Amino acid sequence: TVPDRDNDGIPDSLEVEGYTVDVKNKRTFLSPWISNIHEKKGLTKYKSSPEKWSTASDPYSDFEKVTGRIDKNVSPEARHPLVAAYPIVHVDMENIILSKNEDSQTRTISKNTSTSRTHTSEVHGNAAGFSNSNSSTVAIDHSLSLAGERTWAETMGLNTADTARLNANIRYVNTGTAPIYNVLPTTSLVLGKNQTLATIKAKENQLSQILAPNNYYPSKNLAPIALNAQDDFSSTPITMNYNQFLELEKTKQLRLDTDQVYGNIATYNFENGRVRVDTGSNWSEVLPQIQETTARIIFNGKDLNLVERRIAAVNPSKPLETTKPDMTLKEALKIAFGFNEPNGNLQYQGKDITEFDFNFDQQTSQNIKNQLAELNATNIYTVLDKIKLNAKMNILIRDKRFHYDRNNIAVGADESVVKEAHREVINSSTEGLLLNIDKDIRKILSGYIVEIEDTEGLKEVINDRYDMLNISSLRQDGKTFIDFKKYNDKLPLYISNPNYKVNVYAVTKENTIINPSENGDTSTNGIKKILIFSKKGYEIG
Amino acid sequence: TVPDRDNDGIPDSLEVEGYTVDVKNKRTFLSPWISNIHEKKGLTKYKSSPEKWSTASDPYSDFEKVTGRIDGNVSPEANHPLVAAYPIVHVDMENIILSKNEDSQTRTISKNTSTSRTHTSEVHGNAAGFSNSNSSTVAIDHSLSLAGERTWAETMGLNTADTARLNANIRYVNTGTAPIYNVLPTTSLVLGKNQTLATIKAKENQLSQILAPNNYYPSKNLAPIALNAQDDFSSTPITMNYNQFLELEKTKQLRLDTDQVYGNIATYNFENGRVRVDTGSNWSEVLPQIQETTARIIFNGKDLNLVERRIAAVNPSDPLETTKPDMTLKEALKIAFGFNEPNGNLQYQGKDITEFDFNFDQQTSQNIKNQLAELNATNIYTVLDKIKLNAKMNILIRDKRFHYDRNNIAVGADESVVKEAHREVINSSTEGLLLNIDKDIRKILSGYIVEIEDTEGLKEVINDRYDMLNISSLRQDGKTFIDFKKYNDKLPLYISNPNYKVNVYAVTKENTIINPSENGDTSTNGIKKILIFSKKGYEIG
Ligand SMILES: [Ca+2]
Ligand SMILES: [Ca+2]
Ligand SMILES: [Ca+2]
Ligand SMILES: [Ca+2]
Repeated sequence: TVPDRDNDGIPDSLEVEGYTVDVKNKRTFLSPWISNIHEKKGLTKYKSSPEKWSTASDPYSDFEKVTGRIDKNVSPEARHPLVAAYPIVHVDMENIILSKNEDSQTRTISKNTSTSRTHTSEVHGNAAGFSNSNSSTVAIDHSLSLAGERTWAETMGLNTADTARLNANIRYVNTGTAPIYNVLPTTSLVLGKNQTLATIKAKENQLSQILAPNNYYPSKNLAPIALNAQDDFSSTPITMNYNQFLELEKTKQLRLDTDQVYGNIATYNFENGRVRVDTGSNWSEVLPQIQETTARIIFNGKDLNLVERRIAAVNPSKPLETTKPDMTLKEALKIAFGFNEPNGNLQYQGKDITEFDFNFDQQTSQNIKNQLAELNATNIYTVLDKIKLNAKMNILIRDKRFHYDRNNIAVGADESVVKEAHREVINSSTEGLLLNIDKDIRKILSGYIVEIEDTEGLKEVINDRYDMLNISSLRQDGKTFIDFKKYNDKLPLYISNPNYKVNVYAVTKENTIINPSENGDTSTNGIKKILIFSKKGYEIG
Repeated sequence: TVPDRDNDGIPDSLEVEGYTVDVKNKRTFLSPWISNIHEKKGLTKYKSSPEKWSTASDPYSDFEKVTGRIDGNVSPEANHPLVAAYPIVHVDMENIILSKNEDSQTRTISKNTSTSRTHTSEVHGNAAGFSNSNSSTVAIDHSLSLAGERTWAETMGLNTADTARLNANIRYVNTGTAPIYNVLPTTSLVLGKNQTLATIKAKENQLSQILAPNNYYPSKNLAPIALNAQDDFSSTPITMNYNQFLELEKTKQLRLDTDQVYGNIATYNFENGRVRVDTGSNWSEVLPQIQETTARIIFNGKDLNLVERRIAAVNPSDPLETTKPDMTLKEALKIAFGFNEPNGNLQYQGKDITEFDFNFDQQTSQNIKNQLAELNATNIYTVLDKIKLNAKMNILIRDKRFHYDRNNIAVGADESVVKEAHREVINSSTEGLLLNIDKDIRKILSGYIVEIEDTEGLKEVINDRYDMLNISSLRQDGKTFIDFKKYNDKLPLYISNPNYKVNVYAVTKENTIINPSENGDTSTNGIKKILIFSKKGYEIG
């Protein structure tokens, strides 16, 4: 006869005042939080809403989340009652291949790509800020693989009356916290600004495979999915005219907008413990309610990729959402991403919180500036355990070192960081070098520039082209390999004197050029470089 | 037990004499209005009718509305029992392209448009005004984009025996208070008076996406819907013969009549709280009942766009509609739109109520003139808390400063406020002008006319063309930019004497012309202008 308004299984007083789940001899017990006998064993103090069946409005209950009777692919950070469990799938593009529409063996362009999940922010000054849909922008390689390939349009033989067809290899990736079971979304390939070339639509129930969190659908040891290469019934290619081809060759960038139609939800069944796809549940019934009653936080501290989580905060207008527990910013960071306090300081695996850069949108900036004024403080890193969150807040934590473009991708840091990151030299040789460059710093480097300094000092650039900076490689053990052999007619570096200096430069992605310049510049004159490597000729060998 | 006739969950005496929903320890509590302890916390005193399950006849209950057990996309002012929740969706047209029906790279004409929701009233005196329909008019840009493009019919190269095709990019927009979930409406494109060119019937349930209030269906970071472009199952073009092309070039105006077929309603499910689209409920059942038992009020204070809200008022001939609470005009403005009285004066974000203009239909003007007669007063702005509202009224609150056309769109103000709007100069030069013009004032300006004055005084107009007035540009920092270089062959203002005077004119949207006059008049001779700018040539540098 205890009260239970929401029918999840936990009585109301437990959900308000704190509860925990403990395993005795082998059985599980759900008991209230008694501080002296529970903190010792290392248990977690849960708090929930006594009037919602799921506090984060996702399809898994509070009981099912804390007690483990859940579909086991739900990510471990989403087993808290206040972290939402929902999938976020986008499309990753491996490589494209461009042919002319009908001896065509050396008349195709086959390039590698690079796809990243984007979070487009406010434009600076001459064009709720952060919007909720899955989109990724690819970046086609501008370097050369064939020794004498040039001039894409004349490489193929494209004229103004001709059309060009496109083909590519894609694979999906779920970076959220819940699995997708049968249906895959319908992404669309936008070129330029609004010019949709095609809508990539997978066949319905052509799979029965699960798409678990942090996993790819054609797995990394299988073959990718090719756009419209199957032909047969779908012999409809992806056609571009001449103007669109010129726009693609100028910009060298596409965009893949993915929608949010997923399948059904697989639910635990209390009789025999079987997880089975429920045709009564659906993700489209849940995703708006997740998006309206939770606070979004985006973070890239594990690697330079954006990771989105949502945390169930209050909304002071509705009385049903004033029932959820109070959520400070510190606790949200601790339960959602994995920060900790080893000695008092909130850090993320060594990196302190003061090395990250808080960026809100408009409404959140107003909302937090009011709290900072009423708390009488100016440093947000001091009062991080008093900033209350509310619903529809958008926060964006990012690393302070690098510089980010309009889509919040790291495109190149300060020069002092790049110089510091190249201080570990393992092997020096006439053919190449070996360094221990960090994984984070090596994301933002577009390429390298090699030139020879005389004893007096001169400048002769071996790879003196915009599309010849691709020399660097990486052995899997953890050691990169720069290569002078690649653009020196497969002959080693011409050490004319042992008292010379071999100057190597680095260029970040915000400074590189991907096209020929205005008049004729296929040279590295107008490219900003950073001094990286300058040693004598007799310390090389 | 307590009496509860309507069977929603609130007892009768509470609904008649006032109630509110308080949150104690963490649980919610529906209580009568205790004036001592509910006024301090800032709660709202609700009132409803004890015999209607939904007082504003919309498909959400009174209980569901006050307690927060509602769809979270329902607009926040429609959380009151006395404000109806229903969608008002129309079509926004972005840009059109016109070409001849079949080398067509310069045989086309591409223009940007401007779409606004209309509220067509009666003609002045020489032909009850307000009716229930969603329609918007577009305004194709009459000015030029290239250097010397002219003469639309000769630009496309048409004769009397030619037909032209039409293609455009549209976007739906929901400005009501409730969302649509699967179905999109079926608009029709009307040229002139009744010449329907085509009916847009974008296929239902090829989407599953939501059209939330104050949001667009292909969202602003996606690509728009193209009219009849892809041809997948659309083998018919949008044809237009020569006569209709002549009227289109004469008018440069269309019309988009959108009907009211929407999908189903998503309702709260009390066992697990899942908001799920119910196949039983439907908006077609609800919308006439909303339209017969409420009193609409149209307002354009936030910007110069019309916003329609409906407030549940009594109807004295009906015994079930004498159950609803008494609604005054002040309370309707306070709960529907967001007016407040800080000191005792009803004002909408600083602007006092006396800055707005009241307009009724015939029946409402009779009904309100009788109330002013029996109240013994002549000023409606003084007795605004004693004007009772009844059902089927129609009020139109609009801004006093402007002048409105047939569709109640702001098309011009008086001269004095236009001169006052341009007295903030950020930077002045011979290249352009930097100003802070207010965003509402700059919505009624069609373009500018620039000219140079002699030291004795002469009249030399630089851009002396009707299609060469678009010399204003707006940057995202919030500051406009006039530009002399646009029609001076990319060359700055040729000042001949530093003691000259520069004169810039402004032409509003009611005074501009879209077609040259009867003989050949591409001149700006008979165009009513306004003195904006008069400095010297030695002060702009
Ligand atoms: Ca409970
Ligand atoms: Ca609960
Ligand atoms: Ca009742
Ligand atoms: Ca009622």
